[PDB]
Amino acid sequence: SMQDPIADMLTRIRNGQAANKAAVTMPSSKLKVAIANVLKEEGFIEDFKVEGDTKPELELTLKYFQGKAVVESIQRVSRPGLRIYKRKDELPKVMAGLGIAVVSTSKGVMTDRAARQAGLGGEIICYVA
Amino acid sequence: ATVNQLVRKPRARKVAKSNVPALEACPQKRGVCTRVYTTTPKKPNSALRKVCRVRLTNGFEVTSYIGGEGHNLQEHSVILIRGGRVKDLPGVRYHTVRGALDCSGVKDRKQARSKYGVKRPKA
Amino acid sequence: SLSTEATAKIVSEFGRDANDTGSTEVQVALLTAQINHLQGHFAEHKKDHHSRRGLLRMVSQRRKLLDYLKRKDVARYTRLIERLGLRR
Amino acid sequence: ELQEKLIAVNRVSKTVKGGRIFSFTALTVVGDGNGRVGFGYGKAREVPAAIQKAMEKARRNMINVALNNGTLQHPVKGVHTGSRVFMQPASEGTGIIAGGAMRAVLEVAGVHNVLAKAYGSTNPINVVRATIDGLENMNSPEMVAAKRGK
Amino acid sequence: MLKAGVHFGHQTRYWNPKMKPFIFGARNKVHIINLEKTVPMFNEALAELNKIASRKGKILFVGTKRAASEAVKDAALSCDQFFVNHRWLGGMLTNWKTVRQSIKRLKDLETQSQDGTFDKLTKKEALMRTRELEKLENSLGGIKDMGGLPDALFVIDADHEHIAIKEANNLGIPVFAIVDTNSDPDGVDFVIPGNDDAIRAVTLYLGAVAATVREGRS
RNA sequence: GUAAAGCGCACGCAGGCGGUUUGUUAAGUCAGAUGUGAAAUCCCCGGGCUCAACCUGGGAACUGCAUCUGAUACUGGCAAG
RNA sequence: CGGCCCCCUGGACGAAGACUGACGCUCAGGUGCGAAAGCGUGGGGAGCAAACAGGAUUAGAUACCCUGGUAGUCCACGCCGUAAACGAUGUCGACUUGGAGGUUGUGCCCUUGAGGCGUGGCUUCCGGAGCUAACGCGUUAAGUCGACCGCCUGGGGAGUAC
RNA sequence: UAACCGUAGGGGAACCUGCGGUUGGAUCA
Repeated sequence: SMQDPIADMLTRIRNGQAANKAAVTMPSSKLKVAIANVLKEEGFIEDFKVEGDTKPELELTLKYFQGKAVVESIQRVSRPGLRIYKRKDELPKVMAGLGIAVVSTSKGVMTDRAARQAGLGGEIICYVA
Repeated sequence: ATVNQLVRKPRARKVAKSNVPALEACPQKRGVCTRVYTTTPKKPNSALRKVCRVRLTNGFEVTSYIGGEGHNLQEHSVILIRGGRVKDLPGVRYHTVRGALDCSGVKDRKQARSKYGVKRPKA
Repeated sequence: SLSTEATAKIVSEFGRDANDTGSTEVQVALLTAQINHLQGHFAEHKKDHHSRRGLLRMVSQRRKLLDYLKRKDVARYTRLIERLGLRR
Repeated sequence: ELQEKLIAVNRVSKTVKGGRIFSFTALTVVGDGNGRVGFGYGKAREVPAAIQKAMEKARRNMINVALNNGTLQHPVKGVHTGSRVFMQPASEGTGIIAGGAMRAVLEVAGVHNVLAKAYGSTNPINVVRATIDGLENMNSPEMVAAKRGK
Repeated sequence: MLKAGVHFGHQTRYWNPKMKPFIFGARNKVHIINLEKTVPMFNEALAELNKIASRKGKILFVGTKRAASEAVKDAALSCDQFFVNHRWLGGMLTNWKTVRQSIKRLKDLETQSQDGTFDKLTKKEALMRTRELEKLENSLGGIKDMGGLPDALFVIDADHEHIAIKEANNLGIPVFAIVDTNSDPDGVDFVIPGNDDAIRAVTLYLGAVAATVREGRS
């Protein structure tokens, strides 16, 4: 959005899923693609690309196993006016461990397990189940 | 509300109103007994019950219920208020202790001796 | 609103170049005119409120621009407020 | 073996020309200590006749929960109508921690260790299903690897 | 540029605020159903049918509508499955218990003409009894082969076959319906935003359904 | 929305929030460490009164404040866009 | 906010474009605008009409009905700030099937036409997913989200007392 | 005498009447 560009990413992804869409598109961003990269390895998204050397536009591909979709849970937490910063011993564990939790570390964007395995903390980004 | 709207004017409490004039945070209070009434209950019930105005030690006057199947108080006898209001009797949110001070206590009662005025019957 | 022979006129007086109808120095100044000119209009009628709403708009809108200059080039601010006899 | 359980039964009425008639309802949950359940709800002019229907209707239209070691894989969360129910799995040792409906629906689904709570309306007719919908969503730790493995 | 060029749009401005993310864009009185939002639905649904068909399940095609009745069997009956091209009885999915009872007198009614057991009773009687077939063999004649609730229900228009879908979501029987602009897709777990009408739209997809189902079980 | 609850409507100061890129900073933040966080409570493991209550060793914790050395993804500051 | 005309003036929208370069969103307090009724001074006053007066109705009729009729309704200027001031739904932004229609701009099409195909603004009705306690809302959301603000915490007493 | 809100006046009392708004008005107005 014009105020919360990251929160929009999640919404556009979840809104697409519900509508059984194929691919979601929206303006890119260092953090955005960075986040989009994680869900990739996590198998939450098929692939992802962008267009524009001056006018970048993210391109994500939704995913679904059977009748229902894959990403059946995606919400934010560390939003503006109410940001969240956890330690290496406070990091959340989405769905008892199954779901992932994106968190920006001094090393870069990671997941609840990722950063933990490292032994460092960062500003939580969102919960993906 | 929102964090901002909370930081300003948070969540207010609620001064618990303890329905009891003879407060002073006490289990009971001593009285003097102004008189002995026999007022009638509300609309749902009938039969005249026994009550009595009490001049609590703290001045705070108030009518207390005189439960039990047998009254025996006087217009000067000293009783002890306890609590527990009564529906049928409005304004009467108290009861005179049975078997204490210058009062008496139920007679011939063999059940629920603790309550009322009775302590181990004729055996 | 404003006459072309005036709008397209002033633009060529504050623009740091040519046909820069965007430049704050320009737009901002362009606002003072339509404002000062209307003050003579509002002097009459008065009760005409729906027109003042727009008047106030361009006024605050003008200020929103002045604050910007101060937060982009201190000089340009004090360098323009004079040419327009602003601040009063 | 299927284990039925009578949640509760209300009377309910109906005013008409002549006067006013009544017809008890009753709700029943059935299942096995494996991972299958499904409540039932039937009416009747007789206390026993009612439960008879609900039971039949119960055995059918069941469900299959992704239970693990006598408990839930993770703290699921379901809601329905005005009933907000949140269930959470606990290690062996803790009995079934639930009020009414929930406590029952689980004592037949194969649940042994949990600790829920009814937030919204305590209506049995709903809290009973608000729970079933919870487990009905319970994502098992399996398949997830396939849901995004390839 | 493919066959999906026959159900472009339908149902004027009556629409339904819910059916929006599937609207190509209103134009010339009525709107259009974004086919690009239909392509995934075009198969996603069929995929499950193809998958379930392999499980040797059941499929009931509901299409009481005239322009779909006579032209629905060839996709269901011929393909040997289940369908109801008439007044969907009240309970043929929930109160099936008592409904099946009607099927019996229908079957045993059939056997009457089967053998010489038809030349029984006055010539008039046979007539009074034969009428039952007309109704029975019609309202159930295409469901008699269902010895138990199905496993998935594919209904044409989501509006007309309203009650049909209802009972379904009450028994746990998945529903694959080809809704429409004025349709209420909230009851369909597998929406197929297409022209609920159009003599061609119905046939193509309807027949296309049995296609995947046909070899669904390999 | 109809249950209690959108100010009759605007403009707007303070306040809260802030599109995209690169560099930079290292304040927030994260990591490590050093202080300090009284003892006793609480908790874990273990001791002694015949058991328990009780008494008791060591640890855990005291979620905090400060300082130092870093890390630079995100928020913030500065510069050019 | 409705006759026609002139003068002064605000906002909205489209299109080729050209320009500035985050200058933005919200906003307690603050300032301003506010139906009608009402108030002050001075005008005006056809119709209508609180008050008031007759006639009728009725058990009664301080009403409905009928015959009259003053303030008021109208103008100027100042005050009062309320309304079921209602979409009973705060402002701003991004997403999410469809159908029929209205109104206004623009591109295009043997522009040969009433016309046909798009592409923006505002707006009606139906309705899908979803949401909802239900009614119902449904791309102008009461759906999915984000930023800021106002507000609610049982009924009576009471929007009353001080 | 559709009701209610505002505002005004009047009357034993609910309430009546005027002006504006509302549908939280029945019947095809």
